[PDB]
Amino acid sequence: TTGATGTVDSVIFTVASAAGGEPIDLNNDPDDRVVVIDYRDATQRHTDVDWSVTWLGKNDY
Amino acid sequence: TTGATGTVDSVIFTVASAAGGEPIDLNNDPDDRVVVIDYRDATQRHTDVDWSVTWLGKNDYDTTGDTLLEQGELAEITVTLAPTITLSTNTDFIIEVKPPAGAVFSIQRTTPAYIETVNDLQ
Amino acid sequence: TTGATGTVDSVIFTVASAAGGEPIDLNNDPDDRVVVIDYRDATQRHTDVDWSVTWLGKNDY
Amino acid sequence: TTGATGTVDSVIFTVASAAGGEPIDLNNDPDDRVVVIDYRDATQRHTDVDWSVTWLGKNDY
Amino acid sequence: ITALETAIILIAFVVVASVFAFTILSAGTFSTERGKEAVYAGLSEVRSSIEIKGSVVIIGE
Repeated sequence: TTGATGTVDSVIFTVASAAGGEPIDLNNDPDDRVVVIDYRDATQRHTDVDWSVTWLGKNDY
Repeated sequence: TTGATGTVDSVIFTVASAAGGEPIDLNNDPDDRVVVIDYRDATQRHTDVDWSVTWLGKNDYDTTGDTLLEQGELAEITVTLAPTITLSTNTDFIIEVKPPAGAVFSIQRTTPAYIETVNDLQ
Repeated sequence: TTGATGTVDSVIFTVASAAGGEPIDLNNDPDDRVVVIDYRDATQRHTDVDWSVTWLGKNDY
Repeated sequence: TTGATGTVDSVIFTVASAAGGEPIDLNNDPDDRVVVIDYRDATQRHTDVDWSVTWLGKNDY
Repeated sequence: ITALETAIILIAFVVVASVFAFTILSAGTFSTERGKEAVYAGLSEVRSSIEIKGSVVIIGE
């Protein structure tokens, strides 16, 4: 929703492996997650929210 | 309670296993716990306070009964301080955790000058 | 008695069994003790002072 | 005195704790001080001179 | 018979190594925490500056 009283729908960002390369698992199934994402604020707090993954460029997925 | 004369309700933090993992029991029953948690500041001292645990991500607790902490699991711990222990702004406190085996660690922080509903202690 | 001229009242510490796991006795009755505790600083010395035990967590006491 | 004359050797300066934050004592008792202040000059030298402290703002003192 | 003698000696070295290892683990955890505090503390005051806006005004009774 747009305007001075708008509302946020989603937050998007990208990730990549670091220098000392070592694979990490990005499975997003709610029962096989090993990466946990939390949300915080000055009023609320929610843990283990749900998220999606899209692969860009070269991949083996 | 919020304001310049606020009052802390609970303290939350998460734990996980270390390198060369070996399971640790996280049962929180008052008669079978093997992990003891203490509270201290410059005015009072309480031992063996009560806590609850919540499992996040991949766990085997929800399926059968498991309470061991092993690879890939992540646990959240909540210590309640609401009615009995009084804590307010501008104070230093210590939470001490004593596992049955391994390392004993502490948590020293400082309550901010104005308490809100959710506060962060970087 | 708090202050710059204070006075200590008690000393507290916790113990636990080490590797090997052979049990030891922690009775504190003044006539059945097998654990003895002493105090010395630089001007006095007292032997076999009195102490009390409190059990934390799982126990059979 | 003014003009070309003496100085009340009353240099004032203020101090505060650093980033680490661990405190240190500041009692100016001549028999109990642990902070030592020296005066030096091209002509004379005086050591362990005495001083006084005044607390400002919010203090536990 | 060196056989059953050696068992008693061997246990002694193991347990003393165990208690030493326990102390190192606990000691290392404390030091890491303190180093963490210093960095977070340091970033704080560097950011905390303020400044003046506008001209200064005096009022005469």
